[PDB]
Amino acid sequence: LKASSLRALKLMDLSTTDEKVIALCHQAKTPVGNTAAISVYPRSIPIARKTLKEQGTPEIRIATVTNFPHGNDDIEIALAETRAAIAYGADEVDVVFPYRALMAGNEQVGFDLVKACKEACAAANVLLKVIIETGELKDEALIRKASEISIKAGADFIKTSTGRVAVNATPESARIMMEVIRDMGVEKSVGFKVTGGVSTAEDAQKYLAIADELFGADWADARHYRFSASGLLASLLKALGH
Ligand SMILES: *C/C=C/c1ccc(Cl)cc1
Repeated sequence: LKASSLRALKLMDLSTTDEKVIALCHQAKTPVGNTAAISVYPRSIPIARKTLKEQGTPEIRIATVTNFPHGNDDIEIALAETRAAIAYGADEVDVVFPYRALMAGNEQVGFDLVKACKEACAAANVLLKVIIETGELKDEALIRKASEISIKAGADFIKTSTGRVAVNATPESARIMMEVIRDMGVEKSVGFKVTGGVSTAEDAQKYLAIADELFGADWADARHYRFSASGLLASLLKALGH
């Protein structure tokens, strides 16, 4: 549990005014190590970057969100937001997939939206995570389909949830998404991010165990696995004696 907690902490995209962003940056530099990233809205990226540099943790990544949390199907808007995130200085952009469009039978727009965002990101050496909103898709077949489309369009990560709807990650939706990664043969190039549904250290251990069982215990490094959830960092630190 201590070993799993330390591992999970170093895979966290930590999310919470400039004062609150600065405090977030401070909290990411924990007594047992740095989180993988902090996650902020685009406008907060410059002050976050300044703070991370000033505290001597320039390798903590800055992730942000676009097309968020709605997952609308206007590609030009999602692309504009993604380009702005890049311009602000993001290391990673988590875009919301147009899941409502998929539920209405339109697979193509999801492909096109992800691909457009990925092209912009790749040009700037920025990682793209795609949020498929498993809690709105609900159905296993639709979760697989959104995952497949996202990967085909060049997602660097597939992410469960925005954290802004009633139902976020579950172990089953995590398993389904990681099975897609495995089944498609893309475990080298595509990571998985769990958002929500991971309150405690014990929860984090269970989610890591799924990855370990599917891929082997070395797979879930920071390029391949991330966590974000309210309260999780505090629970991990408690498990570790802080
Ligand atoms: C998946 C990322 C969610 C999120 C929400 C809110 C902020 Cl500020 C950043 C990231």
